[PDB]
Amino acid sequence: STEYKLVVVGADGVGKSALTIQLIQNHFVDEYDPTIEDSYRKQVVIDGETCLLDILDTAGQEEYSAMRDQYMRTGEGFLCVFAINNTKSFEDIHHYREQIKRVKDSEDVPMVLVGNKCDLPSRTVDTKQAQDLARSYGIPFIETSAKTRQGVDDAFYTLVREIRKHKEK
Amino acid sequence: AIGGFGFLFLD
Ligand SMILES: Nc1nc2c(ncn2[C@@H]2O[C@H](COP(=O)(O)OP(=O)(O)O)[C@@H](O)[C@H]2O)c(=O)[nH]1
Ligand SMILES: [Mg+2]
Repeated sequence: STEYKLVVVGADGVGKSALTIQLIQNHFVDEYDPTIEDSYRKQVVIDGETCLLDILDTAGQEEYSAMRDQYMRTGEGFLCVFAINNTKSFEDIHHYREQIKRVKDSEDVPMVLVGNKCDLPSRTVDTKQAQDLARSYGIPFIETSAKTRQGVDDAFYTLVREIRKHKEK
Repeated sequence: AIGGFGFLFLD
């Protein structure tokens, strides 16, 4: 096996917890405490390699957290998640990205832009607007639904692929 | 205190 430290960031309510639980336990949760931040370990084979993905599902935290601090030091890749029916969560994306660059002290940090809740019909964030933003950053964009599981494995697999390519350079 | 927010209180 090979270890990858991933972090899932994005506005409250975008579906970070639902995406992680769907990946880990293969189930969709309608409700998961928005204040809980925790780490998960997904065991899956990617491109032949057995990978152990330690994933930090983030939540708002004021007081110091040793687990959050460990991911601030060792986190290799980030899923920046917004919800396609929430323009405000899309507006936050550039701030999450700029902050990540400062955390890693690097202009090149493995990252994937995720547009979640793609099962919903009342779309307010255009796919073109998200694809343009992802193109401007030089990163992949993946539309997901934690509800149907659409794109969930792609989002995490692609991030692992990005970390592998960054490590090659 | 690393901004922008982004993640709140990231120091
Ligand atoms: N329809 C739909 N609802 C979702 C999806 N992902 C999450 N949700 C819902 O969005 C709300 C917030 O999800 P949650 O995972 O708690 O978000 P977090 O605050 O980013 O961890 C909950 O009511 C979830 O059931 C999805 O892909 N589709
Ligand atoms: Mg959550």
